[PDB]
Amino acid sequence: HSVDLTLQHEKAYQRQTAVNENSHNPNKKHVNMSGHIRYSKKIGLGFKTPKSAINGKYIDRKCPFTSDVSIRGRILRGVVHSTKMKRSIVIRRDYLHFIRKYQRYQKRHRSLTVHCSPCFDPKPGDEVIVGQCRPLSKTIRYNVLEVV
Amino acid sequence: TKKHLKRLYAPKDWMLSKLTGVFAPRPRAGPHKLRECMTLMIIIRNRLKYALNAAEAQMILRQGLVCVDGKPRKDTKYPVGFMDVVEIPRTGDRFRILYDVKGRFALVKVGEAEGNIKLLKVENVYTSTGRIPVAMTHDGHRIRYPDPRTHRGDTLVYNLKEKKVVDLIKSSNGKVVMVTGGANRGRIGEIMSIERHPGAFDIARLKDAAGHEFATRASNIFVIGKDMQSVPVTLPKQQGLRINVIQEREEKLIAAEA
Amino acid sequence: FKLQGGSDKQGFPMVQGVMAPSRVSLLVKRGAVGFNTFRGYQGERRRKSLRGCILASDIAVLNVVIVKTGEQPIEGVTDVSVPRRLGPKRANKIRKLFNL
Amino acid sequence: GIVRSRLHKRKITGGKTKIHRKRMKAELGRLPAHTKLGARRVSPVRARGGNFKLRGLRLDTGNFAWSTEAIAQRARILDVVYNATSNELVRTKTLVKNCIVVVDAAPFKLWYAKHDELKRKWMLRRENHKIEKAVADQLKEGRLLARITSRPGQTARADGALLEGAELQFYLKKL
RNA sequence: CCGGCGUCUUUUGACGAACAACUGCCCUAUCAGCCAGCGAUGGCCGUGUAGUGGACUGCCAUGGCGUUGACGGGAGCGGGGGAUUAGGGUUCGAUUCCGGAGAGGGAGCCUGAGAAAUAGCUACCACUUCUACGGAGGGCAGCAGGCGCGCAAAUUGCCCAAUGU
RNA sequence: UCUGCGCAUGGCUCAUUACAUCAGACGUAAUCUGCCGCAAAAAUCUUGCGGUCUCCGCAACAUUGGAUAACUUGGCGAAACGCCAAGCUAAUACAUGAACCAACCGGAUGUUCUCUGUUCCGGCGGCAGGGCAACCUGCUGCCAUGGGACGUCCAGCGAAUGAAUG
Repeated sequence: HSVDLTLQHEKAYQRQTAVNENSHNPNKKHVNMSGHIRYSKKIGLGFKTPKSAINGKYIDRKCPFTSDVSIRGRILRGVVHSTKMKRSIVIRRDYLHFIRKYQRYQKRHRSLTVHCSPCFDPKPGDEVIVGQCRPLSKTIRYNVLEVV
Repeated sequence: TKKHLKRLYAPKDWMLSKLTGVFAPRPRAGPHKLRECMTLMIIIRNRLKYALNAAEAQMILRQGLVCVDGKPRKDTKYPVGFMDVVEIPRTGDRFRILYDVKGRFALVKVGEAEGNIKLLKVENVYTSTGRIPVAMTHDGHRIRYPDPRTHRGDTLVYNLKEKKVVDLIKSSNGKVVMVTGGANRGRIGEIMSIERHPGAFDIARLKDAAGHEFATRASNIFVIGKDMQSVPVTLPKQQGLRINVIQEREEKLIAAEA
Repeated sequence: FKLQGGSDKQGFPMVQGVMAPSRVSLLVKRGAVGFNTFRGYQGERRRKSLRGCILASDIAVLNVVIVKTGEQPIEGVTDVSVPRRLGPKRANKIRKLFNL
Repeated sequence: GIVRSRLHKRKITGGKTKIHRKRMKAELGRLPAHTKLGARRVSPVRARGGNFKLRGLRLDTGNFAWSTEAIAQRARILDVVYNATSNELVRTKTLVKNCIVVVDAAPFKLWYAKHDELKRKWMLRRENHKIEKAVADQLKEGRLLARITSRPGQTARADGALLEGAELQFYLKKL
């Protein structure tokens, strides 16, 4: 083999922790349709993996689909507000509230800063479903599961 | 770290007063939890009345005259939970504590055979060095485990002088159950359908004699036997039936005449 | 003779390790020679004041031990022998004594 | 007093939080270990379980492993060459996880001889096998490029791996 | 010959500890822009810690939040709950139980499974005690009891019998 | 007095303090955890006797080792929950250290010998002539499916790194 230049851009070398890429005469199968060796992970909670992730090119240590990040607790929805940054998208939510005295409703938003695997590329105004995670950054506490 | 318990932070099921000291005993870490159990000194004194006060209690206990599970227990405090057996030779009494209708602890009295018999649930199943399988329950490990291997949430039959394990019983439809926790405990029922919700609490649906069916979760369920003639252990005067508030009240009146 | 140290005119002890003819200030652990073991709790150390190794006129007393023994006897210490307070108690020791 | 918290930092809204509390031993940093080349020194500390850990200082000796041959054998770290965190660390000859360094090569060269009755085995093992040409030139010459995969400030040892085709070409082209 | 104690190492339960945040809460616009030199939002390899993380170093991007009230200021320990009341509500909660923080003001540290412990230690600032002037000390927002303050709040008692550690 | 355990709990007070605290509902597969419950543990050339060459022969229930307080002797200091020199002796303190008895399972190997090659075309060579040891020639041994015995080194719990299983 020889090395990419579109999966490499960094001073250090980009690789998956999980599996042996140095491989070699490959002892298998573990690998993805059929292709060089790769690690991919079937998370439960009734979600089913992307086709894309399994067969992918990409190197990510934060997605639950090719790394040891585990999705566990709360499960949320929302829509998309802004595609900025690198792998970090921004969710808006909207929901109501009730004041007992008036007996009328009221509108409120929150927002969250979540992780998006390079497997997906969802556009502003799309729905999404996400999952609970351990802290991956200062704000970031969720990671995408599934787009709509 | 907390070493003190108080009378207003202690359960209602022990039936201590607001008054008469502001402190209650904090039982140690042990076979059972702090939020359900009955500690030793609470049993002896406030129930069986062989102690009138604190000093009395330890003047029994510390001489090794009280034995849960065939092992004499010196300590003043030490918890005793659901499905244990307390044997105090000197009297000729034996107890098997249990829950009973109205959610509150109860005391049965058992003879020879069942003073050596117990039951244990299965919480988890895991593997240890040398590929030796292991189980874990409320009280303790114990090792391997055939009677024939199987699976979590199931219920065993354990003998205390030596292991003679009669069989075991499983969690499957048409079987029988007694309950813990959940403000639904002290009842008994069948097992209809068990709903499974992944990543989340698992919900059961039950039944009991002469209908009035109900529901609970699945970690509040503890199996008993295949059927209600197949039970290994004895049960209180009530068979785990709730009856209506009005019925109860009325009956208490009518019989009070004496 | 040899030297071992003693005290100042304030009763502050002399230390081997310190070099100066003068009083200084140092942290002193429980096991060390300026702070006693039974004073304070475990792990504890205190700031004390205590005198250097080098001698000067400020010494009030000094202690020493006979090494080489000369002519005239030093009275009541080389002319008096005092036996051990207590005998051995340990098995193996009692045997090693009598050589039995 | 070195702390690990978000208390001293700003909000996401650019505001500033006000404290009501001192600082704890629950939050706790300790000053970096810088682990160089030289005879083994160790500086043991104690953690919050009553479990020691070993701050390493100066490690000249190593343990390194082929992938694909499924072995590990010793060697002696000679020089540090490339580090991707800083060029600072290079020049000082300090050692951190995923640093690229140079090794003795000898024990590997040795062992690959063996890859009486033995005379049959040296055929059977050498069959169904080749060694990379990338790897070859290096291994011959008497020095190799290897990578330390241990963290040698909290175990007080360096351990590593060894570089075959993909990884190896990505490093060489820097140099 | 038999029994009761005691202790090193390993494994996992509950007695605990630490960390994370889905939803909610007074007044103020005569507070409208707030966040990056000194990390602000994110990315990559590391370092540190019991562990996760801009927690921190190096390097690279330009993001993050806000009229559905940011940022700033004023009042305030939070909750279970109390008073009043047909009903809708208004108002109070320092104080028995639960959670948090503190021990003259600040900081740093040791021991230990667990503490940034103050009837533990070290230093400085403010206050203060004893002295043969060479030095050595103190911390009641623990119980009694003083002094000052203010419209205003108790004995320098008796006892481990009960209830607990 | 040494040793082991506890004093981080209980008490008292609201000064600071609004993605701060807190309540309801969840999470730790991101972690530590003494006392308590229940359950495990097959590693290690040690000791005595006799001789001596350092190393052996002969036995088997380990007759282990070195210190320090209280106490005594001199004391110092105005005071101080301040302190010093010397002489005594303990351990569940502190420091060493246990063969055979005592098992199951796997690795790596010997120019070990004996079932054997039934087995040649190639390999490993071993020699001489030309030998520049390129090779050509002639001569010669063994191996080209294997297994039995004997010998040597390694093997436990826990921890680190790299492969493989899950």
